Amino acid sequence: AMNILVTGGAGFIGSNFVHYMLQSYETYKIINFDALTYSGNLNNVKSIQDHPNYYFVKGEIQNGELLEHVIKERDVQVIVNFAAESIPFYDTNVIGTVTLLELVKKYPHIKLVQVSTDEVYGSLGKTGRFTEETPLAPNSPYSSSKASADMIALAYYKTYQLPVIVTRCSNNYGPYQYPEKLIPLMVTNALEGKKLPLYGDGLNVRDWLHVTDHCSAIDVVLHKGRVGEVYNIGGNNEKTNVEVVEQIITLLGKTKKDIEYVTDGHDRRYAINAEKMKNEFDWEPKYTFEQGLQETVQWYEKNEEWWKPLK
Amino acid sequence: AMNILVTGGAGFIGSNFVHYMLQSYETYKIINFDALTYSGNLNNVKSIQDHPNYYFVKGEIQNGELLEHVIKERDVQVIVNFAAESIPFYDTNVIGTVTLLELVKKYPHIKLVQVSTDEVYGSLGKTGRFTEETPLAPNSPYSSSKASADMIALAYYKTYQLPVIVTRCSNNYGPYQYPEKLIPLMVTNALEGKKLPLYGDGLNVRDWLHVTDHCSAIDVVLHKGRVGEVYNIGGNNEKTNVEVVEQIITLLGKTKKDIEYVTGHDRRYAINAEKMKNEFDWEPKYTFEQGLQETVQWYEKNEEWWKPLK
Ligand SMILES: NC(=O)c1ccc[n+]([C@@H]2O[C@H](COP(=O)([O-])OP(=O)(O)OC[C@H]3O[C@@H](n4cnc5c(N)ncnc54)[C@H](O)[C@@H]3O)[C@@H](O)[C@H]2O)c1
Ligand SMILES: NC(=O)c1ccc[n+]([C@@H]2O[C@H](COP(=O)([O-])OP(=O)(O)OC[C@H]3O[C@@H](n4cnc5c(N)ncnc54)[C@H](O)[C@@H]3O)[C@@H](O)[C@H]2O)c1
Ligand SMILES: OC[C@H]1O[C@@](CO)(O[C@H]2O[C@H](CO)[C@@H](O)[C@H](O)[C@H]2O)[C@@H](O)[C@@H]1O
Ligand code: NI
Repeated sequence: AMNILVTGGAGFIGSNFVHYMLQSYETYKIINFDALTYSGNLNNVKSIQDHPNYYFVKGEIQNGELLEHVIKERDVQVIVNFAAESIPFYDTNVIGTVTLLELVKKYPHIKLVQVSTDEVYGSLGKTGRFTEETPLAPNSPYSSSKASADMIALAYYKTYQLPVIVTRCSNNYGPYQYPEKLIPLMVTNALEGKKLPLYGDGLNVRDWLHVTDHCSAIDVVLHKGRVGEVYNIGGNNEKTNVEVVEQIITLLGKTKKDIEYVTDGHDRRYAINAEKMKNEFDWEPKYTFEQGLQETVQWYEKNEEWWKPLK
Repeated sequence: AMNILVTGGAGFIGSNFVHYMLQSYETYKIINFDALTYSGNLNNVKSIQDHPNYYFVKGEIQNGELLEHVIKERDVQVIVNFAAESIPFYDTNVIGTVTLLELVKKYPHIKLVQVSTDEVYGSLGKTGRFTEETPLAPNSPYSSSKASADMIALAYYKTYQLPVIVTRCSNNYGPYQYPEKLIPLMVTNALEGKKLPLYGDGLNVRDWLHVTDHCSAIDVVLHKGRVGEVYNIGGNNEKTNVEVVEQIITLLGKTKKDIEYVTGHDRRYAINAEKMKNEFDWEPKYTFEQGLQETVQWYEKNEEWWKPLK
């Protein structure tokens, strides 16, 4: 029944989302629109590349002509914007978003889900959790670029009533995450017999959300989410980086002697309260961290062909 | 002693600032860097265009190569960024700011004062005033572009300790404001024997700051302002649009019979500037009654300036 444009769909979360939608909705058309930057990888999507309902488009979200063309042609009804970079950093994160908003402004029947991050709220103290009313206070170029796109997106809603929704999630983990990222780094280093580094003092705290739970959250927001709102999405947990490493160590029968301390800045604590998702759609994460972590570790053990070339 | 780059210096506030600094500091060099868009007007600065300490540069703040060149060459020490637009809207307001931050990152001795607006906080209810801890909640494309540049600017401070300061002020009024803007529109229409329009129901509330008080605030921040901080700047008043028109009407001996109703905009803006007060003992020197009167006179005396723009 629906046609969905997934920008950044060759990336980590994006690819996972593309798979999730195709498996969950046998009649939806999924258009993966991706610029294939360093973090974009077509291998993430090679299993469904010949699926009759999948379409790939190589391009930048800043390319309005191409976007219009794809939109008219595929009769697009929803746009989920995962496309982002981690100077043309702002071009993609801010200006790319603006380009999408202008398209929606011209085709106001098209719903836009701007996928954002909890880093937008800055760091928490020892206690407390972010809510959708927590004020924005980004500390990095990346998080500031992300917050900027959010505020701009919501201003388009308040100014022209465009069907725009913003989601803010905690740290994702799962299959297809590049090996530079914490969990894969720890796992793949362990598999390669290397030291497991901990930046800082290892006590930074994060809320770990399994990628597919993020995908199911977006699926809900996309379908039943109220236009103009923000929705925090989290894994209902909170872990120090060192706890995460210790769990990975145990899962691979390694010892703590493999850990090593290094220096770096990074925010001290992130933790998301997702009661709004819960109250409004009765949504909760399906995975516990213990369960997610284990499957993820296995995935990396079983997929050296995928991560070796990226390391 | 100092060399200051004023971006957007051919505009309303920018030009006023250029004049204010040249008159206040006989040994400072002021470099007006402006792209001369629709709202840029070299007549705003023609009286000081031959001043030995003034320099003009035509260019966009997105032009990093040009900026670097000007910086190296004029041995710039401070940058005050007034440049802004009211799609390449974001290019100038966000990306232009990023371009300036990158340059500061490369020349971290250069202080940057990012000039922002109270529209960044969104609208207030019936009571209360904005503080520097009021959360951001912009409602328009313009205010969202402005807030974006602020958050980005402060993130550069938190991430690399760059000497960046953000100021947020209320509605400016005064000499060299285009005749499309409320006060000039009312005044210039009255002078031309036209109806004085009130958009909406005339009850939108604003805090009116005289442009030279804004300039003096920036002068203080520039010199004594703490890096990484935000400073709210306001006129310590609050007026409905209709009150403003009534005052203009009495100042020109017109009657209310000249007002006319027409028809989105935020409901109420009001700034609390106690931080400026506590930290630098700064207050606006103008009262609205005083500022409004001088402004009205200015428009009466400068038809040569506003006629071509109307
Ligand atoms: N830990 C996390 O991964 C996390 C946390 C919170 C929020 N999210 C957010 O979700 C989104 C997806 O994150 P991710 O981890 O999949 O990152 P990723 O780096 O894997 O995804 C980026 C994808 O977008 C593509 N891309 C980059 N610039 C583009 C452009 N201008 N036009 C079109 N495509 C472009 C890349 O080629 C790649 O395919 C981001 O907006 C991110 O901020 C992620
Ligand atoms: N009531 C107000 O006017 C008010 C209130 C609060 C904050 N401010 C802020 O103060 C600043 C100046 O306001 P104003 O009303 O005096 O401005 P204005 O529109 O009169 O002046 C804008 C100036 O900037 C220049 N400019 C535009 N794009 C440029 C670019 N890419 N590169 C270089 N220069 C460029 C224009 O040529 C023009 O001379 C803005 O940043 C605005 O956001 C204004
Ligand atoms: O390296 C150029 C650099 O400057 C900018 C500023 O707008 O553009 C300049 O250079 C353009 C092409 O190189 C010219 O079209 C233009 O004259 C000039 O503004 C940036 O866009 C770019 O990063
Ligand atoms: Ni086509």
